[PDB]
Amino acid sequence: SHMSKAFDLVVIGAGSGGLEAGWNAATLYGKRVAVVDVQTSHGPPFYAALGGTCVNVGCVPKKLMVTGAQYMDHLRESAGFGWEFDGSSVKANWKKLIAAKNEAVLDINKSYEGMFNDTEGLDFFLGWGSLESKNVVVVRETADPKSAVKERLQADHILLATGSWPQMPAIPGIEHCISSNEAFYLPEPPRRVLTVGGGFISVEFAGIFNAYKPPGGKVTLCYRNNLILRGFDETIREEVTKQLTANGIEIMTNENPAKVSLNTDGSKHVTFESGKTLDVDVVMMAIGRIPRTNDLQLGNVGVKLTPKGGVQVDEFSRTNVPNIYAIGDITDRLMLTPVAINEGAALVDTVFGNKPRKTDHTRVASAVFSIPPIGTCGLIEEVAAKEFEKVAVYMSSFTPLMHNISGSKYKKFVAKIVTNHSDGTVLGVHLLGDGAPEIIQAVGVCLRLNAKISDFYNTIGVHPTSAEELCSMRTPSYYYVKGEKMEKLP
Amino acid sequence: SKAFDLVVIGAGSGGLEAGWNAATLYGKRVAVVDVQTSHGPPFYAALGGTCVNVGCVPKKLMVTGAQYMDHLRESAGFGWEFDGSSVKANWKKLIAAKNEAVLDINKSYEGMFNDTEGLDFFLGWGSLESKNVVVVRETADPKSAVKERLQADHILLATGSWPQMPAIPGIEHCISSNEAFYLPEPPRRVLTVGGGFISVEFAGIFNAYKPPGGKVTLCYRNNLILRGFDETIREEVTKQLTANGIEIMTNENPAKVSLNTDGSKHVTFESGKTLDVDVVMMAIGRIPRTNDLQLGNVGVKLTPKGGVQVDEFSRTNVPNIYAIGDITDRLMLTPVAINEGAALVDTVFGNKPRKTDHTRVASAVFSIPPIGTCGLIEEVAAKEFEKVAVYMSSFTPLMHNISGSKYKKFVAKIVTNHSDGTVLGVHLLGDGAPEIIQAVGVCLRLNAKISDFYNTIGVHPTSAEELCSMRTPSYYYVKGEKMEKLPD
Ligand SMILES: Cc1cc2nc3c(=O)[nH]c(=O)nc-3n(C[C@H](O)[C@H](O)[C@H](O)COP(=O)(O)OP(=O)(O)OC[C@H]3O[C@@H](n4cnc5c(N)ncnc54)[C@H](O)[C@@H]3O)c2cc1C
Ligand SMILES: Cc1cc2nc3c(=O)[nH]c(=O)nc-3n(C[C@H](O)[C@H](O)[C@H](O)COP(=O)(O)OP(=O)(O)OC[C@H]3O[C@@H](n4cnc5c(N)ncnc54)[C@H](O)[C@@H]3O)c2cc1C
Ligand SMILES: O=C([N][C][C]C1=[C][C]=C(F)[C]=[C]1)C1=[C][C]=C([C][N]C(=O)N2[C][C]N([C][C][C]C3=[C][C]=[C][C]=[C]3)([C]C3=[C][C]=C(Cl)C(Cl)=[C]3)[C][C]2)O1
Ligand SMILES: O=C([N][C][C]C1=[C][C]=C(F)[C]=[C]1)C1=[C][C]=C([C][N]C(=O)N2[C][C]N([C][C][C]C3=[C][C]=[C][C]=[C]3)([C]C3=[C][C]=C(Cl)C(Cl)=[C]3)[C][C]2)O1
Repeated sequence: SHMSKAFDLVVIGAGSGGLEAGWNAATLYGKRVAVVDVQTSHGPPFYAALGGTCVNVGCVPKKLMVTGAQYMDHLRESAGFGWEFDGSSVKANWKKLIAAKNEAVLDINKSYEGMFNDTEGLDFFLGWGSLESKNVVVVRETADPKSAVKERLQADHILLATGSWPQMPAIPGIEHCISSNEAFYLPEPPRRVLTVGGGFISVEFAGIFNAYKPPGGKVTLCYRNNLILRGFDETIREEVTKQLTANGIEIMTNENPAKVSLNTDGSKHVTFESGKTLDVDVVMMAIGRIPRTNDLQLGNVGVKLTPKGGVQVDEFSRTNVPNIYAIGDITDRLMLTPVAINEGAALVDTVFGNKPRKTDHTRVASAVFSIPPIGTCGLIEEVAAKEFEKVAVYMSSFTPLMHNISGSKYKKFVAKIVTNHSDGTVLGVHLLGDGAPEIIQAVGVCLRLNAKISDFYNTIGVHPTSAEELCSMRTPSYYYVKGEKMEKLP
Repeated sequence: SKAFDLVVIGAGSGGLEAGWNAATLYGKRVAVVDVQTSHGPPFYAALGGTCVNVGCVPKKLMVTGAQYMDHLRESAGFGWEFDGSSVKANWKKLIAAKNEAVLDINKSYEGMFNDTEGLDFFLGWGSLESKNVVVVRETADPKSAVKERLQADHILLATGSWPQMPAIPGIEHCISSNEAFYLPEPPRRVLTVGGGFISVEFAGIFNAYKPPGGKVTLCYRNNLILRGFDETIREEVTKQLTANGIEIMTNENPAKVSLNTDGSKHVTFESGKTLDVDVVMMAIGRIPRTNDLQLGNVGVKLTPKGGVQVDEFSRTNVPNIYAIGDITDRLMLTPVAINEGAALVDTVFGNKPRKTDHTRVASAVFSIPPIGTCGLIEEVAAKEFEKVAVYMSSFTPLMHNISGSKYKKFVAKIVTNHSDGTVLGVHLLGDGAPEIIQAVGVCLRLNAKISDFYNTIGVHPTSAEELCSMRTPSYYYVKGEKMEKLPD
């Protein structure tokens, strides 16, 4: 009972990547696996738990919460199709939303509890995972390396999968701001909220707050640069800015908070770099996420971190110490659950199966649950324009007929296909509007199969759908030649 | 009379496609005949085809409206609060808004004719007079006033389909989907008759807009609705229509209908069951619209089924006469008809002979909740392949544990030739299914194997990613015979 335990693989982080690897090594290959996490259930104080950032304070609750936010649009848009009810009685109870999310998230926590009790050679250890040596993980009561040892775990192989954490800027009064972590637990919806960042978390939470805000509430999103959502298609960036604007979100571009102080009433006084001021009840920082490397004591074994602070890996998830691997947000690349999952599965097939495999980081389909949402896979046209001599862009944009009736004329569906015009290969596909995230998944499979634009236009539409726009573009709307935009070819 | 390269009888999905490509792509002279310039009684179809006027478009809009019965109830779960007892569904408003949407489309097709060189719209009833002449008359009666005689080097038959009405006493007291679109009042009790997608769709529509104590019944003559769709999906959407308060009578078929003193209809079934309803909507089938064409004047061969016979290039037995869309009784979908029109016109005026592929067409049923499907159901596939595998995923979505629509099970199924892992068919029931399936259509045109699905990186969180997370077959067919494990 006072003895070290010995394992084929120790995984630090029972999240998206770590649980895929752990489960696969144990049930596909009969390896003996230990999995360390700091908490068995979602919430304060450590927020991520068993199941990772995605289950506890990420993809899962944010989706249930955006689902809730969509009803403000449904209730309003119902009028146009003939629905009548007292508009004046309509109230949004945040406490019911939060309590329902809390139950859904705890159920997944509990299902995970049972997986670990039941499955041979897959064990759960509660605490903070640190590297003592090439073959020993120590599990401490806290992230403080001086805290009590609960366990020592011998591992032939060690998987680093501790994920990421919110980045807080060093500004005066930062202690009066929150991250996405605390947002999930606010006991009441803020009347006034600044969400700081042009990234998918700022935009997603702005929509949530915008819908659950009490009477006379206001949601402000601020971003240091000119146009939110860097990395996504410029048409889609511009349009989702109009659509957030049209739903009563104030977008402050080229603005950045310099300091936060309390007003005498407990509210927050934000001073921007520009000298502008805003009073809010909540300042949610969402300016980025950083690899959680601190607490691992990587120094003890000399695991190399990148310039940026991520664990350096090759294509096979291998650090500079052989037998020590890193996957998911700790590698500080694409910060997505299914990428974490694919990397973990590829790592286990390589180390423990004998089917070596490297995750493909290109043509990865992803979504933004803005209202309305983004669906995207592959290159945006300006990235394409720098790698291929001739890029074609197929664009279709329209107001869905249903929104001529709903009264939401402002909800432009946008569908964009980017091709290598030399040979028709689809490089990239971008969608804005309802069902964009469900449309784009299958588009992922197409691109992995090197679909050309003719493979798309030769497929017969399903009518009536938004999706059918993708099988209806025969003529490029414009081109890039040698990196330069033009309606026509010379 | 006037001179044309192409006369198109019918200005619908396939006819307008064919007409538009002939004029704007090949510089041909084109006459198109339809019987009405905009939607609704007396002829229901018009400029646009059945889809635009009394089919895909209005029905989608009206299903969109019916969905708000689920949205309003399901919002409680996410903490939305309002006086439920003040909730009322105004059908008149829905119809008026549908009507405006359809009229603006009819007007934009007028627009297109006025502005398109070599493309002419003629109002009236087309029929063949001889091999090279289309007559347009005042009405369907082949002895009404000639309006136009059109000399044509090529003639395209594109008159579409009509609701099949069975030969039973009191069939006059029944409506079709055409009249459903124009009901002045939402029926309190209604009987949709038929297991196909039109009966199911309308059942959903009426269920939402029904006045206070109303009731939607759907009856089908055989034991399970929606023949031709995956059997699991067929069983599940049955469960889910019942759950939302729609009575499904299986193995029941109307024997007659009579008038009640209050203007309601008394339906007697073959079993001798009886049901009093405000409306009986017949949706047992659709048949090629071939009567008014006078096909005998030239001897265009019909199939036993009633549809105009064509080869794979939509050519009839008469040299310069072609048929596309519903009139050929192949797949009765708009994009299939558009794809035949385009294909015919390239063949005849483009010397690039193209045939339309009728395999692995994606289709949708706009049930609540909706179906999305492409390619073979496992039963058809078991008759064509030694080793078929079926991968199955079925769950209540987390959002329906919260809304309280616990009954809304999502179903994803992939059918494969297990010999090589080739994806034969994909079948979805759940929110987004019709959106999910479109690109699956592109996938089946790229010889996607099951492993191509499960090696694609998921988009999380979605229903769609369930397609890319199935690696172990649930069960198999070996020489036609369902079994859980392989014999080895
Ligand atoms: C608000 C938000 C929304 C998101 N939405 C989406 C989305 O919709 N779709 C999507 O694809 N991605 C989304 N993401 C990103 C997604 O959550 C991550 O990419 C994914 O969770 C990363 O998985 P991972 O395996 O790298 O680590 P994680 O899932 O983060 O798991 C790491 C685990 O390690 C634990 N841990 C850390 N240090 C230690 C230690 N020393 N010892 C023990 N345990 C430790 C943590 O408690 C955590 O449980 C979202 C992220 C956030 C913050
Ligand atoms: C209620 C309903 C819902 C449907 N929903 C969908 C759906 O969601 N998706 C889908 O893909 N398909 C759907 N369909 C099927 C779709 O409507 C048809 O497959 C499609 O419209 C067929 O086009 P077509 O060119 O064959 O004929 P049509 O589109 O019907 O065009 C035929 C035209 O010919 C005209 N005409 C007829 N006789 C004459 C004559 N003698 N002279 C001149 N003109 C004449 C008619 O007025 C009509 O406008 C639906 C059908 C119905 C009935
Ligand atoms: O809503 C929605 N969605 C979603 C789904 C749905 C639905 C419907 C409903 F109820 C619900 C839902 C929406 C809106 C709008 C949309 C679309 N867009 C448009 O419109 N487009 C334009 C262009 N195209 C092309 C094709 C070809 C052709 C040609 C000619 C002939 C015919 C055809 C058309 C056109 C063109 C040309 C001309 Cl001239 C014409 Cl007139 C037309 C396509 C595309 O969508
Ligand atoms: O709803 C819905 N949907 C839709 C979308 C969404 C969502 C969520 C939310 F809130 C909203 C919306 C539903 C429910 C149920 C179902 C199904 N089933 C299951 O199970 N799955 C899960 C999983 N996957 C992938 C992978 C997984 C795994 C891994 C490893 C090992 C184990 C497992 C995804 C996910 C999910 C969930 C979770 Cl929690 C996770 Cl973490 C993940 C598949 C699927 O779905």
